[PDB]
Amino acid sequence: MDIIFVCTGNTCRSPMAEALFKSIAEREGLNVNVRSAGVFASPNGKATPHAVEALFEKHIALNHVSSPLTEELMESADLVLAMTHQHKQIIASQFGRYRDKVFTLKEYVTGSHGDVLDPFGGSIDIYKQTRDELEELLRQLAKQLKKDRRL
Repeated sequence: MDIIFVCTGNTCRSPMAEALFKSIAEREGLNVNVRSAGVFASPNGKATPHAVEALFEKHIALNHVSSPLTEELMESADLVLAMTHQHKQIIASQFGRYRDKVFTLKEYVTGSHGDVLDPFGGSIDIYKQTRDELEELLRQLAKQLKKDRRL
């Protein structure tokens, strides 16, 4: 299926999630298409240096250019996983009637209310904590996606 990760800038959390999940998915043998976008993103932007360094440590390349979320992306996605509950709210105010496909990453994976907080402006250690937080969620996501018919 088509999965999109969404954050604010599409510079830290969602690009990290996309790169981490693509790696996990290919190991697990998952047949999914993965993208990321931001609710307040510019195009041509890049992943922040700390996000790049955090993934580089785990031998994953984060070569990323920022993309704004658009109606076209929202229509075509099978699943939209937002970092925060506020991101869900923005998605609902700016785009079409797609509530049924939009969930926070924590909601969808763990069943509980929870946000993946913005690491932007934080130290490399803040980013590495975000990376680890994402990794654990995304490993579970992979296992869960196996339970989806027509995956």
